[PDB]
Amino acid sequence: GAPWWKSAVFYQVYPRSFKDTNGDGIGDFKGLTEKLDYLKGLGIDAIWINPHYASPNTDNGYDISDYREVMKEYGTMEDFDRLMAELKKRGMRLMVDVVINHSSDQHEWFKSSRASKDNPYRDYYFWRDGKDGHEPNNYPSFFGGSAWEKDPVTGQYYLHYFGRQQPDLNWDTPKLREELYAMLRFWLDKGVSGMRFATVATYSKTPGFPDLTPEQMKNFAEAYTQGPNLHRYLQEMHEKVFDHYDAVTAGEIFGAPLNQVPLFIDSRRKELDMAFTFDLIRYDRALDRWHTIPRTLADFRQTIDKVDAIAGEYGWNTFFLGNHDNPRAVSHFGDDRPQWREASAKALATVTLTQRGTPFIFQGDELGMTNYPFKTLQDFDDIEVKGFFQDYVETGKATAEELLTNVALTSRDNARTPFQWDDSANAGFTTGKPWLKVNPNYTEINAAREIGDPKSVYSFYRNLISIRHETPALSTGSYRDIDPSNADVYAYTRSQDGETYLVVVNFKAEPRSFTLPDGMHIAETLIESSSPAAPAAGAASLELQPWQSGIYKVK
Ligand SMILES: OC[C@H]1O[C@@H](O)[C@H](O)[C@@H](O)[C@@H]1O
Ligand SMILES: [Ca+2]
Repeated sequence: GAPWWKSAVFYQVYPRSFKDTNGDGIGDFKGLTEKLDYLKGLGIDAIWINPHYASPNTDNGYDISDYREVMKEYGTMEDFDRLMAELKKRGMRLMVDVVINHSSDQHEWFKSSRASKDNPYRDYYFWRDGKDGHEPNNYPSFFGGSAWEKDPVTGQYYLHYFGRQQPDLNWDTPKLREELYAMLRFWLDKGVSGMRFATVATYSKTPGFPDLTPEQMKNFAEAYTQGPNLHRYLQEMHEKVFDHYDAVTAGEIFGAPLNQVPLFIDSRRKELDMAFTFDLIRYDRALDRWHTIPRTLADFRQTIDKVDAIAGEYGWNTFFLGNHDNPRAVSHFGDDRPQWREASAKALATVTLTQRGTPFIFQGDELGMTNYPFKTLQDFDDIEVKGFFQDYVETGKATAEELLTNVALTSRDNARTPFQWDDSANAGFTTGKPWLKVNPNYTEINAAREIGDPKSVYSFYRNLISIRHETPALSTGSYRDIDPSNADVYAYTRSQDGETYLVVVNFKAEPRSFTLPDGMHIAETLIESSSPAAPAAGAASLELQPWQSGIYKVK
């Protein structure tokens, strides 16, 4: 048999932007709880929530100052326990975000660590003498400037791959790893069903902190995933924690070459259960992470093909076209112009729900939400954009307008604008002023408008989730790309126990044709989007409308 997580459909909730119930403009636990009937109705089996722990929010939850307290903004431990209970009444499961590559610089461990070199917490972090009058080495940070920050209290620099207020935790220190395992046990003892591990591939650092080479410097994210003790630490965490619970684990494998992914997910290695990879979501992103390189569907499917292959026989992949760190799915992979937004959003839904692996739908994508129309750099909240400003504008490599032009298409903030519930003030997200502006298209794009409409993007996701739930080959069946070279129509099969399904999606806003492979004919049409008529039983070919998608049982 296959674990519940292999045939589950997950929904990712970014609490901060899902539903606010007290008018401070920030979503909270009570709002999410209020909306569980909505997600149950869509057909969601489990929810992954972004960090919900006490945090100064320099990186919206990913800078944790106390791993055993809930974030003040989201509510209390009681609201969290109530979220858990309400999910359970509905047979739903909760996956929480685990951030243990680093903590906030307000965590008590860090306040202690920085006091002196002999403090019992000194080695919970990485402290090192500067070199040749400057930092310990040339490591850059993802959020700007050096990954090393000098602390006058002792004269040494501490390590921070991410923000200056997100010091990296030292996994080479046994006592620190034991503190981390105990923390995990605290949440797992509360009944949590899954854990998503933030930047799980950077836990291990390189002994000696040598300078990155010129080449390594072009893609430093990759070098940070090459620590020598990485799998040893993940195997220990598994042996000491996960082997005693029934929780599914999912690693955010940020920066690692795809060839290394199996080391994290091969069930026999006893590390993680499934992977979140970045090969597809960043397939058209330049190395500097704020420019886009044009790509075709051929690149899209070939990437998916390579990723599916890495899961081999004992690994498992998650599948997603969107999350809180990337531009909106329909805007990024589809066509968000008014005339094609709904049609392309439905096509992308068909792709997402028929991929081999566990699908994660990001809040709002089921409604066809789009990127946001940023007008000035001041319209972004993201610390990452401030880091691009520091690294490229202040340095004269680019102008503020160039940064604006490009980052509008790639910013994480595109996925963080308030969820569009209805067409009331601020789309019903809040009675106050939203922490991030609501997209003006909320008047045409909102859940209340779509839930009662048989033809809406929402209803289409809902029917796809039902179809996937009733069709085993669609979750655990094999996957085969029919033609990796085709840049027009994405076609593939899913098979299991003699049943084979065909998925065909036109990625062009023009009619196209698709001829089934020799000896294959349509048997039944499960569903189609943007189609005036289902093909006839026995069809050897398909005529497709712009952005048409469909799932068919073949014979
Ligand atoms: O904490 C650093 C980063 O970790 C990633 O796992 C999260 O998805 C990002 O949102 C965050 O900025
Ligand atoms: Ca609130």
